[PDB]
Amino acid sequence: MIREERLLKVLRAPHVSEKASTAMEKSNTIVLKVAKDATKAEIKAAVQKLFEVEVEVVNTLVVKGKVKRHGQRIGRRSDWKKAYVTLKEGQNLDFVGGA
Amino acid sequence: AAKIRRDDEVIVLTGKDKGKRGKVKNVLSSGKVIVEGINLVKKHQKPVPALNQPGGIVEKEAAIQVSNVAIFNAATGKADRVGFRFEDGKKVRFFKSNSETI
Amino acid sequence: MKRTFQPSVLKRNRSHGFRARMATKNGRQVLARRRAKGRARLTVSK
Amino acid sequence: MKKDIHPKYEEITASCSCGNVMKIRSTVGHDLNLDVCSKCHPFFTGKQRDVATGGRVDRFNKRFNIPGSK
RNA sequence: AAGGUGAUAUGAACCGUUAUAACCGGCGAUUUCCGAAUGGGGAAACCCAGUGUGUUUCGACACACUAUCAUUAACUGAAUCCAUAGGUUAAUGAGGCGAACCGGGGGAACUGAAACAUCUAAGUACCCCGAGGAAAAGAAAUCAACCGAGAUUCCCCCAGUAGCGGCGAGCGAACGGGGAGCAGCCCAGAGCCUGAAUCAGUGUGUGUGUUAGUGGAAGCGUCUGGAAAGGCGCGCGAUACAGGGUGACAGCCCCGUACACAAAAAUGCACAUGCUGUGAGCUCGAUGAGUAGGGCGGGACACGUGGUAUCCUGUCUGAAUAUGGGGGGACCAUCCUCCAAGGCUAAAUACUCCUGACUGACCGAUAGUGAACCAGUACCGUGAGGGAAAGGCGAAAAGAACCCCG
RNA sequence: CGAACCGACUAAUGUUGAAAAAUUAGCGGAUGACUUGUGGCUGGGGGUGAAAGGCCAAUCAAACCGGGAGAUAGCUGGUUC
RNA sequence: GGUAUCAGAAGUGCGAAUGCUGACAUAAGUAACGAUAAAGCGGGUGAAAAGCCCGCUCGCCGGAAGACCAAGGGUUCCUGUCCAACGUUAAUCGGGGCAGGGUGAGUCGACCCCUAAGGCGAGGCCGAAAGGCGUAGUCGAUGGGAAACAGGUUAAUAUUCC
RNA sequence: UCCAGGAAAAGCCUCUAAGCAUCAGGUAACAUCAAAUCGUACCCCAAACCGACACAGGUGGUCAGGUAGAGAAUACCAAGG
Repeated sequence: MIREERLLKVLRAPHVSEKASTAMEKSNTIVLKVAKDATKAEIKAAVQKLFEVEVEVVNTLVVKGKVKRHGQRIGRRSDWKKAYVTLKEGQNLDFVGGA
Repeated sequence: AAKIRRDDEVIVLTGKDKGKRGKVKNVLSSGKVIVEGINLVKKHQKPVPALNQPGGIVEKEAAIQVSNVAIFNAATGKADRVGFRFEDGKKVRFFKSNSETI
Repeated sequence: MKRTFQPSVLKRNRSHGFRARMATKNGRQVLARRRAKGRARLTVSK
Repeated sequence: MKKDIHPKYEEITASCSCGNVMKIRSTVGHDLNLDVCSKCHPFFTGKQRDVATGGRVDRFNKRFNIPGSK
């Protein structure tokens, strides 16, 4: 494929947030703590080879940490990158381990 | 530096208990010598806010400097400040100034 | 009334501070005397 | 500034008056150009006096065999 | 080398005990984005392209190269035959940081003179350029005084003398003497001989340092006390009783300690070497012209034009050329001494961002660094910039289970 | 003529304020040499100025920051058993 | 931990300098609690309610004291919690503390094409050095270039999700 | 209608140059693939911004209901706060 890129680890970690399970109509989607820079296309393909599910579309964004914490008074942000990404209907979680 | 490894049966020196047995210990390179003959009855709170709020008022350690009765074979102390030779490849521990390696 | 300030990032570079410092003998001098002399965490641009 | 063949000057000095002025003096020599080389033909050097008179006892060639070589 | 997974906190999950677990030292591999930042741009850590690539489910991913100058090389190439200007490519190289000492270009004022212009402060502050480990200077157109010394540099004297100076304030030598250090050589050119000494960059080796380390002595008893290193009795080591640490002060408990060993590798300096370039040596030659002087204007010489030698010069002139030319404090004669217009050079001398060891009739938290502590932090400012407060339970966390008021 | 908007003639209050120049009631201009957002350009003996030495970051008969610097102070204060 | 003695060397002796740093007084439990758009009551919760939640009244603003966005801010948003310090009082409450959660785009915006003022600027012209100016050219919006609406939905997103 | 006589460049349309020369390209229809990456929370005439403050001050643009009224005055009200 044109797997030549970084399809290796563009995706990682779920989210099990409040949005989880609440965000399931015609198509369960997802979250994934996707790497800060995985783009949409790469994400679409990430779930292709792995998870073996059919992705319709991707979205993603950023969300930023922020907090003071220090030996006295400094502390800083953290940064992330959410990613909904939709799948389909005719294919459920199937043989897998939810969590 | 300390060389005194585990199971190394030493004796209490310097003070407090003193003249006590104790062996093994749990000293470590730049670490601590639990031994067996150093420990007064202490206490634990209920740190774990959980069902198992325990305690631990029994047993514990009493660091104390590595400066304890050197290993000792016959009487007491008997400094191990000597170095064997042509044995092992890593080390070559010797022993008290009485005999040779032990 | 108008208290002499009024912020505007864009208006904080060539016009003042920021990275523009790297465009003049003195400008670049500032960085040395600033950072080096008395290590500054500095921050200039945000 | 130039007088290429020879060094130049532009060194400062104080121009005293009747006793003293702690002022400053400087910029000297001059310029000119368009010097016909017996070879092909003139590149215009901006020499000056002491530079112009130098191209005489000398050459025009050796007087240039330096602004090239070195 | 028996432990070990950096710290504020364990804990979890673990790696190790024989010899590839840690940990220390050497050489490497990797090393995102920004930053000389260099493919172009840009409010720094972001944005956009060209041209090549591999794997390719064969759109792509990322990767890699592409800044600008300078030297050379080749190819292209205008007005104009030529030729240049210009253009392209390629290999080298530079570029930026950097504490001080050092050379150099530019250069104050407060201040003092009990005012202030000369004069001083001071060629200091500062700003700019450059290079080294030191730099710079350096083998007499030096000085001396009719005797002679013999490159530069740094130290003590000569001397606060001579002299300069609104002869004010103040500035302030040298000859000569005692020392540290101590070497002189190249081109200005041909021939003979002919790769010879001398250096420079490099691969190598040896010495001796730097980067991990190894061995390293000799104490029991009893007393007081929570605790013994302390009291008292006796005993032993000492090329080691520096020091630190250990539950009160220890040579003999631990780290060390004198002393004695040690390096795959990597490098500093030395010597030695090979390679490359250099070019020795003999003969006979050559001997630094817009220069020396000088007129005008200035600056430098302790010397403020003074009678002012000498040095550098902006500006304008301009010679002899070794039976010739400079100097010897206006200047002339005589005598003496030395050859300027070309260049290189170790050492003694200077400085401290940093390195390891060590020392102190140096401080001990209002001291000593601004900072003994997550300090150039918090703060404050548009900014440059300014710039804190803040140490100590105990030997041991044994940091107070549990109970009671709330 | 008169709202917005721009400006500040008068009085009271405030004067350790709500406020390091304002609040309240009046007041002047309000298609113009008008008014305002954004960004840019002029730098200190220098800028800008329908001119008051006005303005140049609560600073202006010569800005702020760092330096020469411990300027100088025939003056004032203080000077320990 | 200290140090007769005799000797040695001083950051050698404070009450003042509108001295410097810190701590604590005084006035004094005094003034003041920030627009004169005043609030009453019944429940709830709670150790406690004038102030918080629920409800009915009442009053205030409405070219706004409403709604949206830019600038600037940089989690202040929503949920749960806790009330030391911070709120000029109390506080069970908050823009406070500690946790979590929360901003989903081919059509909106920035990137991105384009250029303004102006900036930078190969080579180049100047200038003791630093550096000034500027040709090609390259940046620079506050201006010109292409395309979406209406319902619905979340505790909090929305011409982004359906 | 007037005098003070009112950006620029690109996209866009079009015309040709060199070049192409049964080709490529151009226009239209539809089929399909692509449209990346950042921002998006909340305050925003204010308790989240500039004023040291939960400060009677400052801050650009947009929207613009009923009765009355010349009206974005003013008074009482909607939605809302």
